[PDB]
Amino acid sequence: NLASSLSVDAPGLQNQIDELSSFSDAPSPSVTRVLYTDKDVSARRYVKNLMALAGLTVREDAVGNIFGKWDGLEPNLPAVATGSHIDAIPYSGKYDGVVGVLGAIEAINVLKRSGFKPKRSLEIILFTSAEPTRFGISCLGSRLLAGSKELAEALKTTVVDGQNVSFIEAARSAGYAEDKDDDLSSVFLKKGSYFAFLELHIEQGPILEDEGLDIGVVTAIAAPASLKVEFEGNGGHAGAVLMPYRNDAGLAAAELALAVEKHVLESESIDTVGTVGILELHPGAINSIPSKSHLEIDTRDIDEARRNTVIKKIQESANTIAKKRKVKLSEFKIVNQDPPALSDKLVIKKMAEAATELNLSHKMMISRAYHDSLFMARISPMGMIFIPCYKGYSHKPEEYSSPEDMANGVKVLSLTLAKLSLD
Amino acid sequence: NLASSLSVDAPGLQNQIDELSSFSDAPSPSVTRVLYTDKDVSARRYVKNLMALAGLTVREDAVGNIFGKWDGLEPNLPAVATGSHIDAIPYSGKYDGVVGVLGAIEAINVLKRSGFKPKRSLEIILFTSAEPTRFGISCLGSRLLAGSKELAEALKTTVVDGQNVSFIEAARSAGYAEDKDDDLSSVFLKKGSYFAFLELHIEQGPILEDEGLDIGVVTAIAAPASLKVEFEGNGGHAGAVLMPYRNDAGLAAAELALAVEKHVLESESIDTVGTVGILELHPGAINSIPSKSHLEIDTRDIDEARRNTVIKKIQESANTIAKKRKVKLSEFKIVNQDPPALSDKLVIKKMAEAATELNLSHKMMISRAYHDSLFMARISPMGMIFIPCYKGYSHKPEEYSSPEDMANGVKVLSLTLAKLSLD
Ligand SMILES: NC(=O)N[C@@H](O)C(=O)O
Ligand SMILES: NC(=O)N[C@@H](O)C(=O)O
Ligand SMILES: [Mn+2]
Ligand SMILES: [Mn+2]
Ligand SMILES: [Mn+2]
Ligand SMILES: [Mn+2]
Repeated sequence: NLASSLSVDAPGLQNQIDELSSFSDAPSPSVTRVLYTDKDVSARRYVKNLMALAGLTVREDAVGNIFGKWDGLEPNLPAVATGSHIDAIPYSGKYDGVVGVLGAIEAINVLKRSGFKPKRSLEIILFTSAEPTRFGISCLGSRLLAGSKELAEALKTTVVDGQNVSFIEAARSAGYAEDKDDDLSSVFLKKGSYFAFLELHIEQGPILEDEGLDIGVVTAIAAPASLKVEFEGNGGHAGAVLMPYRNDAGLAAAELALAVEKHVLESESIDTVGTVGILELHPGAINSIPSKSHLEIDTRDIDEARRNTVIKKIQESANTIAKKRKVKLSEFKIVNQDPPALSDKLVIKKMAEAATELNLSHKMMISRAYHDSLFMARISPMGMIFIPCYKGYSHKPEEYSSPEDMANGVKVLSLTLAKLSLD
Repeated sequence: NLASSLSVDAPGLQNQIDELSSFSDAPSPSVTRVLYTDKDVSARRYVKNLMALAGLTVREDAVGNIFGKWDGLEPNLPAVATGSHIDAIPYSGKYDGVVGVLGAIEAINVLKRSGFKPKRSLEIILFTSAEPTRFGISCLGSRLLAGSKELAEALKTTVVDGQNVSFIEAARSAGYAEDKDDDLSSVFLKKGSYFAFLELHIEQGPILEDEGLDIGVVTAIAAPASLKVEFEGNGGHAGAVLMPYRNDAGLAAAELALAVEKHVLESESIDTVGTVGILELHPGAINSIPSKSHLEIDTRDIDEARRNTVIKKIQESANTIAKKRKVKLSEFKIVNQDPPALSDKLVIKKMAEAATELNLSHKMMISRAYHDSLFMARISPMGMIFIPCYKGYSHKPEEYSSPEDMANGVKVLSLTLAKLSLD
């Protein structure tokens, strides 16, 4: 039967993971690969070549989402889609996102070796970017596929990176958005245009490893939000301005960072998280009192309302701190505040069947990280396959998933794609 | 007499201040000009051109201290020296340092127009750098002039900037330190090689302005120190690492910054200051928990012992915070910890006499900022002339001293140089 015939080239997949990690602005073992940069362009070509070698028909949309299709026996039907991203935040690992892209191509190669003949077409999606590094916008590609008019409008009119390079200029530099007359609405997919969407991904947590399980069947994705905060003071000479006359924007930021921690812990749930991953002082000189501070805050919960309470408290603390410190709260912006998504019940059932037929132990579990799957769920039934990762590490170079774990995930992906294709 | 004949080109001096401010990595009205960068080189050339126009013998030492001498009638005597710096910390003003360099050149021209005949030679010094911006080392030039073997060794062996450019490579890109067999001891001046050293400088405080006085005669310089601190944690994924398992280096840094403020305030003296001017997070991504944080701390007091107590407490707090946060205190480095200095009493005498002869009001006062004068005081009798500045502002673009105030400082400098030269 099909399950018993599935064979992955595990060392070969690992070789591709290692090769792709070479396209990086950080020295190995770290990876940095930001949307539309030269390293991103080289990684795209590498992946598109693999898609072509796998016999896929390759196309790209206006923002550089890349699609590789294996035409089915009934090609007019909504296809079964799978994929992930290949961008990497500064000094991160080689497996986040990449496993679900290279592993999806390997799943196609695995199904072909087994002589599987899809009824519904299978389509692999390389999402143009999932990480918010360049423009502050996470899942830029999938948010657009899911039809966000507000994002399309923003990308055309206002969005720039930290070097004031516009989204359009950056996209065009990479070979995309070459139609001046496109409001980017051309990227939008109709609801139901895919029968289902699957994403293979490392767990980014220690659960599967700690429990000794092979596969996680994802049931939902937690609700993510991000905030940008700026404080402004008078600054001046660190040696000469006596303490009673100061309004130190850096100390306001320090206090807000600690308040973020406090409000997260106030939720009384271990599922609530909040982080200050960016805190910048201006002018940023040892002997200059900071006159501006900038914080970027990530906060999430499986419960949307509980997360929103944290956000409201953070805003209250930012105002209280500004008044006490005598600084201006010059910016408090909610960059995104998104709902959680539920995986489709029939997709979950097929994934769990797949794991069982492959003799792979599994559990149903929630994803704490967000993924392109979060937005694809607005377009079609969605599910995710988690594989174990070492100590749960992710977003750091110690991130690791074994060749066998990756192959197990690929086999589950192949078998779930096959079940959905032959609905 | 000499005093009544002194005449400054006030608008011309202002014009040169404005021109020099154009050599900047920050857009007007802010100035950024860092040691050995292209902007620094351009500004050095501008000043050397002015020195040559004033008829001075111009020479440079191995690190780029620039000397401009007017030969006296008795040239073998130790010369009377004056000068300042022209480097500028990020987003600062146009007057800090620059007034005492361009004003020193104007003082020579003032004396020449009056037909002054020096006995002792007069020498203007453009110190290669006073600001710690590039290498974390303040007064790099004058520390070397004052014979710091420890500094000379570090500069040749370990010192690099934040882009990992070595001191030697940076120096060489600007045309300095080209001799491979110089251990930089060639820069050292013998004690007593100058008869005296004077620095004209904006007050960087509101005292002269608030009291309606023309000139500050500086009697002492406060004791400066700086610390470099790093915390190390595990970092990881901002969404997936639950709060109980974190060791957030960013929150360690936040807590240490607030502790700095606390320990400064505990001194019970208004003369004590401390600042966290630099606080950086690594990797510095919104969705990555900081695994490293870096603080640069400035702390000073007129009383050295009180200053040292703040430092000891800051180090105790850093260890306590590291243990509580479960992070590693991976670096705690006292970059410098320098004693205060006293101005020479006969230099003070001549300066106060000069101000009175020019019908200028004056008061005795302390410098809270540090200056090259702090280290020149190790080589020779030292003094400083303060001029008033708007609202006391410094290290920001609102920094301002009027053409008349600068001219007053120049005349006091001219007359004080003349008294010292003829002594
Ligand atoms: N899968 C994943 O790590 N997405 C992240 O970029 C995130 O912050 O959730
Ligand atoms: N004069 C002066 O401002 N020196 C400064 O750079 C300082 O921090 O003291
Ligand atoms: Mn990620
Ligand atoms: Mn990912
Ligand atoms: Mn300064
Ligand atoms: Mn200065």
